[PDB]
Parts: sequence; C-alpha cells; structure tokens
Amino acid sequence: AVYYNSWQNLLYDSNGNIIGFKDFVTNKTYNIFPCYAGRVSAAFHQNASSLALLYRNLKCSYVLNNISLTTQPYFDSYLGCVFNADNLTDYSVSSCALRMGSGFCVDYNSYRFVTFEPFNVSFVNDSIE
Amino acid sequence: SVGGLYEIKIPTNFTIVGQEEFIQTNSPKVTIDCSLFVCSNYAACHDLLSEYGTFCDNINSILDEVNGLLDTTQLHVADTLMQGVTLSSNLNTNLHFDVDNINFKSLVGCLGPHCGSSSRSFFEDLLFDKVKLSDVGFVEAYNNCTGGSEIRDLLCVQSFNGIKVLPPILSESQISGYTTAATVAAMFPPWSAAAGIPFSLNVQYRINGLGVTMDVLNKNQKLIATAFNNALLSIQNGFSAPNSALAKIQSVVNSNAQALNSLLQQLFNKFGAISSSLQEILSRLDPPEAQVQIDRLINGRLTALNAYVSQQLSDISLVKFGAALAMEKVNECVKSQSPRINFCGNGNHILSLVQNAPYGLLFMHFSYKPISFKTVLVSPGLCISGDVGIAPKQGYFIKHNDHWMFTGSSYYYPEPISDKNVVFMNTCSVNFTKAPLVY
Amino acid sequence: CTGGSEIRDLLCVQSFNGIKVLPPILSESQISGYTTAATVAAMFPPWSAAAGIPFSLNVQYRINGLGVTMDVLNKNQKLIATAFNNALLSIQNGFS
Amino acid sequence: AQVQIDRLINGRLTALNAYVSQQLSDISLVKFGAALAMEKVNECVKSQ
Amino acid sequence: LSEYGTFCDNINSILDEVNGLLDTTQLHVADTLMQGVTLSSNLNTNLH
Ligand SMILES: *[C@@H]1O[C@H](CO)[C@@H](O[C@@H]2O[C@H](CO)[C@@H](O[C@@H]3O[C@H](CO)[C@@H](O)[C@H](O)[C@@H]3O)[C@H](O)[C@H]2NC(C)=O)[C@H](O)[C@H]1NC(C)=O
Ligand SMILES: *[C@@H]1O[C@H](CO)[C@@H](O[C@@H]2O[C@H](CO)[C@@H](O)[C@H](O)[C@H]2NC(C)=O)[C@H](O)[C@H]1NC(C)=O
Ligand SMILES: *[C@@H]1O[C@H](CO)[C@@H](O[C@@H]2O[C@H](CO)[C@@H](O)[C@H](O)[C@H]2NC(C)=O)[C@H](O)[C@H]1NC(C)=O
Ligand SMILES: *[C@@H]1O[C@H](CO)[C@@H](O)[C@H](O)[C@H]1NC(C)=O
Ligand SMILES: *[C@@H]1O[C@H](CO)[C@@H](O)[C@H](O)[C@H]1NC(C)=O
Ligand SMILES: *[C@@H]1O[C@H](CO)[C@@H](O)[C@H](O)[C@H]1NC(C)=O
Ligand SMILES: *[C@@H]1O[C@H](CO)[C@@H](O)[C@H](O)[C@H]1NC(C)=O
Repeated sequence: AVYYNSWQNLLYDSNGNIIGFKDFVTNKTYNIFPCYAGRVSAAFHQNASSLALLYRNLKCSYVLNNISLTTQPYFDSYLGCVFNADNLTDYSVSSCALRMGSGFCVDYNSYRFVTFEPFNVSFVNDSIE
Repeated sequence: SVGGLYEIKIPTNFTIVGQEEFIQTNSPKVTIDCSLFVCSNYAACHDLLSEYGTFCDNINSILDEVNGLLDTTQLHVADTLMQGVTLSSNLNTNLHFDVDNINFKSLVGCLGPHCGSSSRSFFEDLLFDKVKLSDVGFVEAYNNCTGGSEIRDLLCVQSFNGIKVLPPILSESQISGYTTAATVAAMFPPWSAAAGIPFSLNVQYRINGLGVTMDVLNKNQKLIATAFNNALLSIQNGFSAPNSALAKIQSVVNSNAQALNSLLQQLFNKFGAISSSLQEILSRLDPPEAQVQIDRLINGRLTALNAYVSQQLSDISLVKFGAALAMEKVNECVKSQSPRINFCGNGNHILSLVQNAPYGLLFMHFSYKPISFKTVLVSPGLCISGDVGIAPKQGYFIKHNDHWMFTGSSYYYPEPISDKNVVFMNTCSVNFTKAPLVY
Repeated sequence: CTGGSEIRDLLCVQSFNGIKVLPPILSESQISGYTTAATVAAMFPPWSAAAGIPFSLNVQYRINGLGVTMDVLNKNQKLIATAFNNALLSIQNGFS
Repeated sequence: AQVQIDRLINGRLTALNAYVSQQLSDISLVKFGAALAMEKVNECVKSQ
Repeated sequence: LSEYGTFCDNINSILDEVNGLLDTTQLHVADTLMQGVTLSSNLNTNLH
C-alpha cells in the first residue's frame, strides 16, 4: 500500500468498517478480510438415518481444510461440496422432493445426487423431409 | 359518402415487422438467515434474540413460502412450454435449421442430451451475455467469495451477513432447451406447435386472415420469407441499441441488487444505540448495560427484516401475475393464434415466437405493416338483382373499369365478386349502393 | 392552502405535515381527449375502431351473430338506432 | 427529552412502515384493474 | 431521527417506486386507447 501518509495508519470503507492497516512497529501494510460465514443446506428423507449435506459455493478442499474434517464421502458438485451422497448426475428423475437448484435433485433409496428433468418431448421416428 | 361510396386508404404494399416483448416470470430467490443477520457471531446477542422467540422462525417461514411459490411458478411455465410438443427423433439441428426460405438457425440451440448444456440458442446467448447476474452469474459470484481475491464484491459481504440468492430449481439452460424444443415444434412435421401445417403456410394463412388475397401471397412467397427473416435480424440487432426489453431485464437485476444493498445497509444504522457494531458495544459495556444497547439493535434489525419481507411478498404477487400472462401468451400467440386483437402485441399480428431470457421469457411478435396506400372509393354493401343484399367478407366493393369488383381490406387487389368473398342477405339494407346488373 | 381562508381543510393540514397527493403525469383532460378520439374512430371512415365498416352496419352484424335474421334487422334499423340512443340516455340519467 | 422523543420516533416510523405496506398491496390491485381495463378496450370497444 | 439512518430513505424509495408504477400504468392505458386510431383531418365535432 502507498496511500498511508505519515500521520495515517488505518484504512476505512464507506460504512466505517476497518478494511486495512499499517503496523506502527514494522511499517508493513495489510488488507483485512472477513472470516467466511455461511449455512449448510441439509437434505433429509424420513426413510433415512443421515443427512445429505451441501456446502453451497464451497470446494471440498476448502471445507475439509478450513471448516471441518468428516468421515463421510464427498464430491465437488456444480452447486458446491456435497457430503454423504453418490455423484450420479448422469442419472435423471422426473419428480423430486429434495430440489437443490439448477436442475439438481437429491434422491433416496443411500442418497444419490441426480439431475431433475420434470418434462420430456414426445418423440416419433417419422421422416422430417 | 359521395353517392353510396366512402373514401378509404387501402394498403398497396406491405412488409413484416418484428417487436420484442420481455415478460418477467421469475425473480432472484433471496434467502435470509435471520439469526446470522441480526446477531452475527456474538453469543450475548444470540441469547437476547432467543428471548424474542418465534420472530426469526416467522421470517424464515414466509421466505420459504415465497420461494416455494417461485419454484412452483417456474415449473408451471416449463410445463406450458412443453405441453403437446412432439418432435421427430430424426431431427438434427446441426443440419436442419431453415425451411421454405425462412431461417431459424439463430433461434434453435443444441437438441438432445448428446450436446450437453449447449442447448442455448444464438439469440438467447446474445441476450444472456448482456446480463451479468443470471442464475449462473450468481453461482459464479458466490464461488469467488473464498477465492482470496482483493476485489470486495458486495455479494460476498451480503452472503457473510446471511443474505444470499439461491439458484432456481430449473437452470436457465433447461428452460433454453424447452424454448428450443417449442420452437422446432413449429418447423418440421408433425408441426405440433403450428396447427399441424408447414410454418410458411401458417404464415400465409395468417396474413390472408387479415384481408389480404391469397393470390398476392403465394406469388410473393420469397418476399414474405425475406421480410420475415429480416424482421428477426432487426430484433437481434436491436439489443445493441438502448433496447426497452433489455432495459426491463436489467431493471429486474438492478431492483433486486438495490433491495439487498438497502437490507445490508440496515446493519450499520445505530437505531439510537451508542454504536451499530456489536463488537464495540461488547468491548465497552458489561451485560447489564450491553443488554440495553443490543436490545435496541435487535429491535431495529428485526423491524428492517419485517419491512423487507412485506416488500418481498408484495413483489412476488406481481411476479406470479407476470408469469400467468407469459403462459397465456405462449398458449394463445406462439402455440396457436387466438382471435384477440391487441393481445399478442400491437397491430395486425401474424404470428409469435418465444425465446428464453434472464428471469423471464422474450416473445417476438411479427405483424403485417402497410408500406404505401391508395385512396379509393368503397361500398360497404351492394343491393343487387331482386333487391338481394350482399356485404363483402374482410374487404370492400369497389368500382373498377366501371364494373363492381371486390378487394381485401388490408391489400388493394381488385378481384371478381363471388360467394367466396360475400355475405348474402335476403333483403338489402338502406344506403347499400344499387347495382341491378350484378350477378 | 395559502389563500388566507378561515376554513381548516384537512388536505392543508395533511400537506403541512408532509402528506400530499401529487397530480398524475397525464391530466384527466388528456385522457378524456384520448377517449374522445377512440370514440369518433367508430363514427366515420376509415372506421379504425369499428372493424373498418360503418357503425350501424357493425351493430347490425353483431346482433345478427346472436341468431337474429338479417331481414328484421335491416327492416327495423330506425327502431334499433332509437333503442340504442335510448339506452345511452338511460345510462346518463342513471348517474343521477 | 431524548427518551420521550425516541418513543414518538419509533411510533411514527412504525406507522409509516404500516402505511407503506398497505400502499404496496393496494397498488397491486390497481395494476390488476388497469390490465383488465386495457383488455376490455381491446376486446370489447376496438373489436368484439 | 438521523441515528435511524436509512429508514426515511427506504420509505421515500418505496413510495417513489409505487408512484412510478402508477405513472407507467397510466401511460400504458393511454397507449392502449390511442393504438391504431386514424381520424380524418376534415373531422369537426361541432358539426359531425
Ligand atoms: C419448395 O421445395 C423446394 C425443394 O424442396 C425448396 O427449395 C430449397 O429451399 C432452401 C431454402 O429454404 C434452399 O436453400 C438455399 O441454398 C443456397 C445454396 O444452394 C443458399 O445460398 C441459400 O441461403 C439457401 O440456404 C435450397 O437450395 C432449395 N432447394 C432447391 C432444390 O430448390 C423450397 O424451400 C420449398 N418451399 C417453397 C416455399 O418454395
Ligand atoms: C517506520 O516509519 C516511521 C515514519 O516514517 C519511521 O520513523 C521516522 O524515521 C526517520 C529516519 O530514521 C526519522 O527521521 C523520523 O524522525 C522518524 N519519525 C517520524 C515520526 O517520522 C521509522 O523509522 C520506520 N521504522 C521501520 C522499522 O521501518
Ligand atoms: C460426477 O459425475 C458425472 C457423471 O458421471 C461426471 O461427469 C463426467 O465426467 C467425465 C470425465 O471428466 C466426462 O468424460 C463426462 O463427459 C462427464 N459427463 C457429464 C454428464 O458431464 C463428473 O465428472 C463427476 N464429478 C465428480 C467431482 O465426481
Ligand atoms: C423422460 O425421458 C427419459 C429418457 O428417455 C426417461 O428416463 C424418463 O422416464 C422420461 N420421463 C417422462 C416423465 O417422460
Ligand atoms: C419406427 O418405430 C416402429 C416401432 O418401433 C417401427 O415398427 C418402425 O419400423 C420404425 N421405423 C423407423 C424408420 O425406424
Ligand atoms: C414494395 O416495397 C418494397 C420496399 O420499398 C419494394 O422493394 C417493392 O418493389 C414494392 N412493391 C410494390 C408492388 O410497390
Ligand atoms: C471469478 O474469479 C476468477 C479468477 O479470479 C475470474 O476469472 C472470474 O472472472 C470471476 N468471476 C466473477 C463473476 O467474479
């Protein structure tokens, strides 16, 4: 940072939060960022003994390294890191009680993460020409 | 009237014009964590907020109902697009993109799952590229909040304060697949969206229904097709200008972003407390007085949430009204041609088409536009033979070469009077022009 | 509200407390101009609001479409016009 | 005076928020009525 | 009142949105009335 004059040591935003500082001892300059905060989207089925968890917009490496370790299987879906559900987006369902967004559904037999395709075209094998 | 005749301007030439209409059918699914918004990470606040009891449960319950209404609405719109659509399994949009000299290549995406999420058409691609915060735009913005970027996106600050936009239950790529399928359903047999006939014949019969003789239509077929695809190109090019449909689409994103920004700014109001920061209160006062200050902030923030909830319910009522109109236009302008004059856009409406759009549908309405006119003397009826009356169907009687002839009302073309273009009456009315020599 | 009158109109008290009704962007005189134009568009050629035919013929064809033979309509045209303008007078008088 | 005035400010701001929420609700009905009136102009007056 | 910050700004912003919806609606109604209207310049309602 180059903006700190001799009498200045704190960088403020328009709302009066501190967003940076210059250290009085070392003269080193740092930006300050908020620690991550967020919800877990848990999908539950009455016939199940566990939850399928979605950490929206988080990659599984970040969840495991910075939030919490777990024994559950996990994968990086389009929506974020999914725990305790099998990655089956190649499979598709026409009805879904556990709608996650963007055409993704949680289905329960374990949990599966699958695509939601509620409508089809009717197909005929007749010539176009 | 001079004698029995009136002066009328009848068109002598015409073109097809295209008009865009965006209709909003969806909105950003805002979700609030009331506990995280009101109290952040501070245990002394979470304690006091728990003594307010159900207020956060009520806020969450209303927003979950509102978001369920949006999800149900998006399903009903997709069902309306897919209703009755039948396609040939031989259809391949990589080769099959134009028919009868009319070009649909820009309106048709990838068809079938072998191409993946590429089912967005060139027209829809061109429309989505001008709107940053679509569904995929929100998913990418929130994906970047843990990227360590020096850019302080307000969407990240909102999400860390418990204000977040969820994706819709169907992705815009699925809806773009449904609008693609509903479009090609008018192009090729069985023509399930085009009354079971070829698209060019449907256009021709629709123009004829305006009072244009078929004899000009089926000789000008090339000029009609070129007018049609020129109108479509003019609609596409019109998004580069300050377009009113694109302005409406951006206003949906802007009004949402403004409302979320105002809700975030409510965290920085003091509401008559010593500070708007829970960190400052809890580092200045002990529990007996810190409670009195924090309780003012809790009342301020819970009042702001109740105000935002009441505005959100009011807005989603307008989104349901807009979606009901869009389903009615898909049914009565795109899949069929209902006998309602200004419903499917202004003027002499020929036919309509639909494409996906951020938070809605974009309709293209095509209309018969007169280019030049002839002033002519017309009779609204004739009294003929044994005082039998005749009236013209979708047209007028005219003197041509000192002989009575018919012409269509939307295009000047004198043709002989016959039972094909006439309504009979057993008695002619008064002020019908006398013509004993006819028939 | 600044006329100095002894009358204490509630609209003046509301306005002095910051509550005020603004006029619409188009005056009701302009709108009554538009409804006048839309009305005369059925009276005279080109009959742009009356399907491109004289108003009395449009009325006659609309009645015929209900299942009334054309013969009685074009014979009773004076009676139909009198019934029509009597109905219009009945609406105007019915506002009193 | 601050302690009293702050009760009046909360009362009056609460009343404005209630009036605003009513006004939004009413104007939704005005838009619905105007959409119907345009439909009647098109489908009863300008055509049948 | 200034320590309540954005409360009056929110009240003004919602009422300005509401009044803009009314104005846009009145324009759309007038457009619907005038749509397609063609009159003769010879027309004079003092005699016809
Ligand atoms: C009537 O039947 C004929 C024959 O099936 C149809 O003619 C075909 O029409 C397409 C346009 O839709 C022609 O495509 C053109 O090809 C040239 C290159 O050769 C290209 O430069 C143009 O941009 C355009 O894509 C196609 O050549 C033509 N084929 C033949 C054998 O004439 C016709 O469309 C049918 N309908 C009507 C109303 O005539
Ligand atoms: C940190 O920055 C301060 C301010 O520039 C430095 O203090 C000044 O150092 C110069 C050179 O020795 C003196 O002429 C000034 O009188 C000092 N004081 C002030 C208030 O300007 C300080 O030396 C820096 N320290 C480190 C470790 O970088
Ligand atoms: C989740 O499962 C899907 C479906 O099996 C995987 O997507 C396929 O990945 C392979 C390798 O990249 C590609 O060849 C296929 O074309 C992909 N199919 C589709 C439908 O996209 C996906 O990679 C899996 N993801 C994880 C993290 O396990
Ligand atoms: C939709 O099509 C897929 C693939 O053929 C099929 O698995 C599914 O059962 C169909 N669903 C409906 C509702 O037709
Ligand atoms: C179309 O499908 C039916 C039923 O499977 C079959 O009898 C017919 O031979 C098929 N025709 C073609 C061209 O695939
Ligand atoms: C109709 O208008 C177009 C565009 O001005 C012109 O190319 C065409 O020759 C005209 N046709 C007639 C019959 O006037
Ligand atoms: C997200 O971050 C990547 C890497 O910094 C960047 O390429 C991309 O444009 C960003 N997208 C958004 C919406 O911020």
